[PDB]
Amino acid sequence: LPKRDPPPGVPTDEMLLNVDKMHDVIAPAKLLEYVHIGPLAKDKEDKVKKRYPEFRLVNTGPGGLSALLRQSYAGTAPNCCRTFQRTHYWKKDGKISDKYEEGAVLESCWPDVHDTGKCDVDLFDHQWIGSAFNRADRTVEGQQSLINLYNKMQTLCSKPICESFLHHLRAH
Amino acid sequence: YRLQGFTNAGIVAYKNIQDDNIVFSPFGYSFSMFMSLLPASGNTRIELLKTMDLRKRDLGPAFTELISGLAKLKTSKYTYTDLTYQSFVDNTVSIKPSYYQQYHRFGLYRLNFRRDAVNKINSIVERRSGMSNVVDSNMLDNNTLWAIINTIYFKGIWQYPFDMMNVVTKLQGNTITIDDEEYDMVRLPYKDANISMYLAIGDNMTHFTDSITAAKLDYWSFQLGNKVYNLKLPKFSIENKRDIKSIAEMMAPSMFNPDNASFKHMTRDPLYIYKMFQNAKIDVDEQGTVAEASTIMVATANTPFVFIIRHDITGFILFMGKV
Amino acid sequence: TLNRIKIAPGIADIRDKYMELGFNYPEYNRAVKFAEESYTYYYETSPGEIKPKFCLIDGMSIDHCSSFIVPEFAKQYVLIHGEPCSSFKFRPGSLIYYQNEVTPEYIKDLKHATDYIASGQRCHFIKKDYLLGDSDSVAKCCSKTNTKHCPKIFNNNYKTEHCDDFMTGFCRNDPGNPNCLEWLRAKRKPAMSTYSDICSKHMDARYCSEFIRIIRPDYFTFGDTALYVFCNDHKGNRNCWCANYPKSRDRKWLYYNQDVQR
Amino acid sequence: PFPQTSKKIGDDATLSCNRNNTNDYVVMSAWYKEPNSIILLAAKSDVLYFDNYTKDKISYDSPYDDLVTTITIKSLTARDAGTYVCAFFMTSTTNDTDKVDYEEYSTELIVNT
Ligand SMILES: *[C@@H]1O[C@H](CO)[C@@H](O[C@@H]2O[C@H](CO)[C@@H](O[C@@H]3O[C@H](CO[C@H]4O[C@H](CO[C@H]5O[C@H](CO)[C@@H](O)[C@H](O)[C@@H]5O)[C@@H](O)[C@H](O)[C@@H]4O)[C@@H](O)[C@H](O)[C@@H]3O)[C@H](O)[C@H]2NC(C)=O)[C@H](O)[C@H]1NC(C)=O
Ligand SMILES: *[C@@H]1O[C@H](CO[C@@H]2O[C@@H](C)[C@@H](O)[C@@H](O)[C@@H]2O)[C@@H](O)[C@H](O)[C@H]1NC(C)=O
Ligand SMILES: *[C@@H]1O[C@H](CO)[C@@H](O)[C@H](O)[C@H]1NC(C)=O
Ligand SMILES: *[C@@H]1O[C@H](CO)[C@@H](O)[C@H](O)[C@H]1NC(C)=O
Repeated sequence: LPKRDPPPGVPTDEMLLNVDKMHDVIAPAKLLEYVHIGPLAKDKEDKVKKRYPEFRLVNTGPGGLSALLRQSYAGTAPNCCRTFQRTHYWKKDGKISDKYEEGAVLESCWPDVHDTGKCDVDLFDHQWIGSAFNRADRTVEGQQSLINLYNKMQTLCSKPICESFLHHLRAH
Repeated sequence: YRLQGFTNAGIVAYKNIQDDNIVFSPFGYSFSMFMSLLPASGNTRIELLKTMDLRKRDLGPAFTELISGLAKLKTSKYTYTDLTYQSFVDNTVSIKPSYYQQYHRFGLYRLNFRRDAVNKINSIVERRSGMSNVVDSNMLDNNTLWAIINTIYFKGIWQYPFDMMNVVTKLQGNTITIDDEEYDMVRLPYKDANISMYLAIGDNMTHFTDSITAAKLDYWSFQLGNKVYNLKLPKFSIENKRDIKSIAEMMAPSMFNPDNASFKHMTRDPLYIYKMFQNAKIDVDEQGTVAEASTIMVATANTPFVFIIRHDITGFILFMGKV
Repeated sequence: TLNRIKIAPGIADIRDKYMELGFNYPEYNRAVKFAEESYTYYYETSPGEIKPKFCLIDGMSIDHCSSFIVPEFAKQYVLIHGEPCSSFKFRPGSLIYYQNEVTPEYIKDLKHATDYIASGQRCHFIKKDYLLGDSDSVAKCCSKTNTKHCPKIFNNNYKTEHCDDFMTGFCRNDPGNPNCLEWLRAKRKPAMSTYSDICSKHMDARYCSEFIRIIRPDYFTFGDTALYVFCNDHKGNRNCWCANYPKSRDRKWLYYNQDVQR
Repeated sequence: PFPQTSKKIGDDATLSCNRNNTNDYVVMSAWYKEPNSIILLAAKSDVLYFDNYTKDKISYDSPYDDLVTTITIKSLTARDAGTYVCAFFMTSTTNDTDKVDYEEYSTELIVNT
């Protein structure tokens, strides 16, 4: 009975890739994108699934080699549309933040959300008014709500935000 | 999961040939017989499953490896492969609504057998592949209600360029002893692929062609070993056309029987087949090899050297014959 | 059980070996067609994939079959679930091919009764773009200083917004890098909003001049308001009182209206 | 009734599908164009191209996920702008049985300047 030993393996960078220290890379990701990571076992699966309710974990290859697939991408308007910079904020003991912290659930915001108009209704009750001409998304849902907001603003101003709208209404 | 016995069915179909002008095409013949399992049901379904040792749970996944093999044969442009399929169903046939979208884009084109049916078969063959006139005038009579067609085309180019043409080249060659017999099989590989053309010279071709099998041909494709050789090969052209009916009643007899035809999935009304025919071809040139074949399954219609074409790893036995 | 041991090496390929599995029972007497591996596969097996002779085994380290690929090009390859392959328990990584009268059912009864066959899937590499390292590597090649060794999706001259997040802060600390201007040409709103705050803190620098010339035509409102704020408390500027709050070389300190009428 | 996922000029026209029953085993997945074109057929990680199609125009960017098949057509063209015919040729493997299940979810993509 012959016996042979496998030759010394070359550990590629895939095997040393870590799920932690990646939260400045995992958070930037679009829909249906497979952000490759290292072997993710069940030790971290529950905490990463709560931290990422927007991702369904799927098995890619052998040895638990997986990657978090983002299927939904929703922007919670109570924070995102008012704080323009925050494209991904956390929720630590019921408080919004800007740096990554342990345990805090991670939530990002819909890309170019001002080209979508999700928070137009919330903003109704300089920043978002300038997104009027950037409405190149051409979405059927977005356009109807856009003209709804335009007509409402026109009438309510006719009868600070309204004052600025007069200045924006030059060639918008 | 295993297209193991699928190639052997075509190999056996070559075995029952008693002639001296052979371009037989095992892959073309086997493809139509195995994939005809779709409309078969009842008694006909069980008999074909017994044939190729397919357990009835294994149907399904068999189609998957076939697809992987068909794609794997295309890995370059200088040397590639092709394969198409097409069937025929008459208007008067009561097609189940399930089939008319389950496999609508595969085939099952509707037509009428009584209005220039030969031309109807003609117009679809040349679009699917490079065949020219696989049909013949006497193919159809008053009881025709069904049809089916297969196709293969080939193109290859040698590995070592050519230099009765004698070439001095480093190559793999040895001597084989089947049973008290001596042949010197010489492998002639192709370029940028993993397919080739083989050679063998001898006297008693009966002792050689009676044991040709994809299983044993691997055992002969490796005993060849690299060493300087010097071989001679001519340019020629071979041809063959024959019949398959008399060698088919042992495998699936009830498909021909109008009484035992249990085809209850495509249609409910009875339907049966009569015969089948085959037309094979091969050409030889200096740069490489050219090969071609087709198949029809319808109502009506010394010291030489042998050539064999074989893929290296998959095992799909392409056209074989003698010169 | 097994008695025959003939490895039967070939001539065509030293990898091609033929283990003659001759068991006691006459029908259990078959010579298999397997092969081993001793190469360095710097070349390609099939278009877009690599198929070595190493039949990987479940429950074993995945580092085994990454040895045989040559490095400094293996940084583009990832693994997948391969087709079910069978190995030898005495020959870890041996790959047995299906041919002859050998059948999966026959070997399945062989391995189930006596375990000389190790189940698993064949090692199977897939080519894609490069992969990414850590946060420091995000700092390095997204800043267009080492435009190698990281995915082209990051090196695509600021085309996609994945590395927007970090170099926002890097440009806030230092607008010195000209690569920041290239990222300003990427035509994105969050980048403009963040750096224009830096511009509203220090306006005399020339970096603010081409900021007006690059991204401002797309978004006039945010830049104009931020520029208006800077001169409110910083009135020492000698060009921000011309038709502005404290009431033709550079238009960086003016709205879009003033230049068109002139 | 699936909403029409629309993209822009020459970008990732990432279409998608979805099955209903998880325990049923997929035998094959194909991508057609209405009514009969078969843009490309695929199975596992191996793609069988039809007529005039290669890796330059369509790839298979879900080869290690079995829940949903997706395509990533690059360099979108007006010829590529048409109805798409998803396909999940289905079978059950609990025990021995005769059954087929053709599930289709046709989706449209529209390109414009
Ligand atoms: C089945 O048949 C195929 C052919 O159909 C066989 O593959 C051929 O193998 C031979 C011998 O190894 C090759 O011939 C030689 O290949 C060289 C051409 O370049 C090769 O290497 C490149 C390596 O590039 C690396 O880096 C680039 C980035 O710069 C990456 O993209 C790559 O992935 C690599 O990391 C490859 O890009 C390139 O495709 C080739 O592999 C060269 O030395 C010679 O000119 C010569 O052609 C041949 O090219 C292979 N392929 C083809 C299509 O012909 C295969 O072995 C067979 N399978 C078996 C026997 O099991
Ligand atoms: C070629 O030789 C054949 C030898 O007989 C065959 O092989 C032996 C070992 C036995 O298995 C026997 O039953 C086989 O038939 C002859 O039969 C054959 O006629 C020879 N060919 C010609 C053309 O004469
Ligand atoms: C198919 O999906 C429908 C819609 O949710 C559901 O009612 C039904 O149970 C599903 N069928 C299954 C799970 O077999
Ligand atoms: C299903 O039934 C078949 C016999 O019809 C049996 O072989 C198989 O093991 C069964 N499967 C399960 C999961 O019980």
